[PDB]
Amino acid sequence: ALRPELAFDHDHIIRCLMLAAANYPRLEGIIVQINTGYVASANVIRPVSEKRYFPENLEQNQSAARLVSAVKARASEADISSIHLAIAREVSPMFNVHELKKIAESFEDPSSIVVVLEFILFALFFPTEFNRIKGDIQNVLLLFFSRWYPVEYGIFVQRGATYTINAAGEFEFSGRNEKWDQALYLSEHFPALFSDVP
Amino acid sequence: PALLRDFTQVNWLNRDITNMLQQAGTKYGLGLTETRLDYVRLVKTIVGHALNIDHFAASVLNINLRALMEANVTADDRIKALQAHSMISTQFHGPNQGALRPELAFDHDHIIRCLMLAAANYPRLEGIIVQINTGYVASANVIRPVSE
Amino acid sequence: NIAVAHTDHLSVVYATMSNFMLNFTNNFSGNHATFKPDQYVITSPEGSYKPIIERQGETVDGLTIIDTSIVWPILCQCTYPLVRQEEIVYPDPSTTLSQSLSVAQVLSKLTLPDAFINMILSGGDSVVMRTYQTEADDDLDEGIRMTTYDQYLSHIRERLHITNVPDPIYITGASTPDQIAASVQATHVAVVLYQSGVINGPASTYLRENEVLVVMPDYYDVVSRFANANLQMNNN
Amino acid sequence: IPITNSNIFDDSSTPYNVRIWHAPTMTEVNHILALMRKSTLVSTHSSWHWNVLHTFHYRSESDMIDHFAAKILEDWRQKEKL
Amino acid sequence: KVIFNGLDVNTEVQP
Amino acid sequence: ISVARSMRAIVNHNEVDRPRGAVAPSSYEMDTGTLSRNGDLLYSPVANGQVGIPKLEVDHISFSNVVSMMTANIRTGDDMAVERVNPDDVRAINIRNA
Amino acid sequence: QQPTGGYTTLEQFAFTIRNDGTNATPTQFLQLLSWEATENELVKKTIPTPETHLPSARNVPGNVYIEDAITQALFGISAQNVNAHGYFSRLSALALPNTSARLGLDGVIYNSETINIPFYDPAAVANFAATYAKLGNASTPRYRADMIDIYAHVGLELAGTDAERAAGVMPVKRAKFDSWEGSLISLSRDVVNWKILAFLIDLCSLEGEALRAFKTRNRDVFRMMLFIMSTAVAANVVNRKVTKRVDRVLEYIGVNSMRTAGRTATITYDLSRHEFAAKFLQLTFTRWNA
Amino acid sequence: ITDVDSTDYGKLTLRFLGTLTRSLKMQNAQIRRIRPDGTVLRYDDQIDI
Amino acid sequence: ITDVDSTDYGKLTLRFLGTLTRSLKMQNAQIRRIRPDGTVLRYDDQIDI
Repeated sequence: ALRPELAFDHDHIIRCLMLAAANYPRLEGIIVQINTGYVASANVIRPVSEKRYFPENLEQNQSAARLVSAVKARASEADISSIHLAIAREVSPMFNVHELKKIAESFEDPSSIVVVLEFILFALFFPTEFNRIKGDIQNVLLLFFSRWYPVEYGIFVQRGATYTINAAGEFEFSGRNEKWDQALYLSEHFPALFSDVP
Repeated sequence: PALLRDFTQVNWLNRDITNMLQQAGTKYGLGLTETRLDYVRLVKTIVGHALNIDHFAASVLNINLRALMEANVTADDRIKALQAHSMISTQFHGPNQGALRPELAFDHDHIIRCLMLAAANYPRLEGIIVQINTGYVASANVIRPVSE
Repeated sequence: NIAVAHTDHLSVVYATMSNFMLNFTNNFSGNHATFKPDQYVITSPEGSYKPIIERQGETVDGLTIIDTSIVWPILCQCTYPLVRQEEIVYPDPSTTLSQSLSVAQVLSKLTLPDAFINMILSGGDSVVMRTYQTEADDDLDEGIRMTTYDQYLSHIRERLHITNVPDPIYITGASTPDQIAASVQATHVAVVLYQSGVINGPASTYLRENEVLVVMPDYYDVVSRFANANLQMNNN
Repeated sequence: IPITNSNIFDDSSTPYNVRIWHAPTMTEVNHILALMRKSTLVSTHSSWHWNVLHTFHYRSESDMIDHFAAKILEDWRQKEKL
Repeated sequence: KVIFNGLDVNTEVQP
Repeated sequence: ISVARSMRAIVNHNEVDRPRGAVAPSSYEMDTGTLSRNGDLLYSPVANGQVGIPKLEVDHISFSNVVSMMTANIRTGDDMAVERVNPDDVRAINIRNA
Repeated sequence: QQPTGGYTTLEQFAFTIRNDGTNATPTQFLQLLSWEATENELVKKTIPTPETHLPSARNVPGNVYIEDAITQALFGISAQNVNAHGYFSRLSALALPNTSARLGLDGVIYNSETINIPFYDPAAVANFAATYAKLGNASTPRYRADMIDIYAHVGLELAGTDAERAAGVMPVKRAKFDSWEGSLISLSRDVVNWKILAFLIDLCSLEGEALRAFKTRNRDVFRMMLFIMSTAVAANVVNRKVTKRVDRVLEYIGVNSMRTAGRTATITYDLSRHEFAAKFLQLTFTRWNA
Repeated sequence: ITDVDSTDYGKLTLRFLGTLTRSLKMQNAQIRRIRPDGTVLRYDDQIDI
Repeated sequence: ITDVDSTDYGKLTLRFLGTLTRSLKMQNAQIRRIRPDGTVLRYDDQIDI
């Protein structure tokens, strides 16, 4: 048909938009608001507040309450707001290097697998989002390992606690075992756990 | 005297000053002379301003700021302090800001040494060094008196 | 109980979303090891350096921080649209596209003054120039031209990198009219960079014959550089 | 690792105790004991068991002497042989 | 207990 | 006497350029050199003597000299907030062995 | 940009120190300093070749000040925990095949040459920054420098006659020279100033005839440098009154004692700074001996 | 004057710190892509747009 | 002369500490380890801080 509009320069804008994100703190939000709004729009996941945790009877049992507790505190309240936003960041640009709202745990009470699970469930649910923070976390996990796996997190942290990709992929495994501040998410280092190498 | 060359009646003095500055050496200046600005968060930290103040009060000013800056210690390591101060194994998170909150340090060598002497004179000091702990202990609520 | 609606229904809204106007960039590639985002630095010869994805703690906006505790209300207590037996709704591809559009006009216009001014500042496309009078007679814009290295860096240099053609050549005391010719025969831009004692011998003459502005660090003694074996060159 | 004494019949303390230093590479130790010129009395042997740098800590200035003495003396004991 | 982003901040540290 | 007198007679005689004996500030009460990397403000160089003779080494006062002062972005003494987490358990909290 | 030919053999990279009246070259200054040889001795070992793995440049937008840091830390004057947020490694970004970031001539690292600002020829910086990247990782537990032992050498190099330095052995001589009211600290503040860099870049990038030739011409400028530093870690520094002057004395030259609390007549060495000068001495030293 | 109310434009915000404001000069930019070591790559055709 | 009223809290320790002068010469003061019964040992680099 040939509408009478101007055009839609793919290039001007891919780059024009580029300058804005680069020097305009607020753009990340403007964009994550469309998907967040759009998701709330598709009615993809209505949220209820009639709280449903454990098999109920567990809340009632004497012995379990120790666990009834860890999970109870770990788990929160379905915020209508947080759930869309949580989903929206799965797909939207990244402009700050997400940090992991550091979860301080000790992993010394079988009921505490609750936390290792938060991540597995979480990484599965929104993995592209989880990917940014594999480091703060690789960071939490070895501790869990130092706790439930002494022998194995002995040779593992030692093989190297972070590695890099060599000109030919061969993973260059650093021998240190420094922590992993996001401060090097944008560097050439990868948290080591996820090396997924035998 | 300089902020008044080719800018003051008195011809002599002016002639010499206008000339005095002509020397290869001496060269007057004024305001924002050099800036270094934190990495990480690319804003501008300490600006070196050539404001005209004596030479003594001025150099010492640098003595404090310079030392403040030299001690690569920041306000982040501070959590390390209350870190040792609290139910051994408490957890202190963030927020941590790089060199945008540089903090002096903690003159360790002066205190035990200054402190040794402090108690040497007023021996009543132990009353307080103990005063605080007692307050801390009754506070952590670990034993409550009662008629049982 | 949940994958029934979750993989089957959430997945689609997600895919449709992978194609939203603005959600540009790249987020993954399924591989946890190896995939590292692509970095972008707005670099400028004039000493500008502001990268796009920089890490700078929790902002006021309220996104930076990721919070995994959100997994539970989604997993345990959050009712669905196609789970308990409602009729799946569908967004109107309008609101949300007109909207992506809504931001783009608003967004591009905004960087409009900011981008506009620096250009006034850049003094876009144009190298200064000092033409030195050679062969006493022929005057003004009839000698050798040469510009300060900073000017060359800024304006003329970034362009050279893009065409690919191998960077310039070096006006050296030795290099004959041939070297200069061969270099300009490549870069095909007619610029020669100087960083070697006297220019001497011909070639310098070849330069009169050709624009070949020669770029050189800061001016002064710029006649003590050339070997005007017949007095014409003159730092003034 | 606190370190007892021979003769199971003597609950009378332990002169000192051996400290095991988690210092792997030679360079690491170089420096462990380098800083060790602090803390009151520590002392170490030339080489090392399990080849894991460990040092002695003396509970007292003098108890420190029961040990050295026993040991320096043992040295001339094997050294005569060498 | 509740879903919030950023530090739950509950202390103030004295220089 | 008069040692603080660094400038004398600021008026201009009409006959003879320099009024009878008048000081006129020395090339220091305005030499504002640089600011050594170490922080010791030192007089402008003298034809490559490089080192400008630290302003504090010699005995001439010198009004004006770089002062490195901190901008608006470095507030200090800031009372900064942190989240403290009291380890749960107590019965667990380990004390001994390092 | 700008070539070299020799480097430190160039106008603006002249190391002076100022003593008593005018500022003189350290070669001449050293000749105004004598020894006391104690009834001790110190043989020199053999610096262990530095750990190959150069730290990781690390992402960090912004030119960072390198010369000022390297030196502020060595003959600092109050630099506290140097290897925290320490950038020294950011100095490995330069060492590469065709990187862009150039070593500014003011001792700053830029990423991409910029509008009106010199910088050493990326040809030689690639050899200097090549090794001193190392200087970055001095806090890494498994790489830390030698230290205490490495001083056997700073010392015979600083003192020792052409004769002792040849057979390794040499008493631990104590330095005394003519002081002048807080002279060591001032000698030092003056040094924090030198454009060290300009030296090192030349220290390791000169072929041979040229390199050895310069090593000799510059031993004097260099020695003054270890000396300002060796005093940082020297037992007691005492001032001796004599007839009219004050003959200042350094008790034991080349015997790192690990002294760490703020002295006054000198520059203290927080333990971190201490491992660092340790690290700095090893690379630069292993290198001086071609 | 354009009517496009600009705020926090070019600045920063991060709660905890202030809202320290970067600079804005920029002359001419090239959206060059940086090698991991944080230092500008020479624009390559078969890797960047 | 150095008027420096210190903290509402800093004040109590003084009211409490009972400052009441501080005899001790202190012409020179050196802290020292004093082996039981006078002597006042030197500063054995290896034992005192």
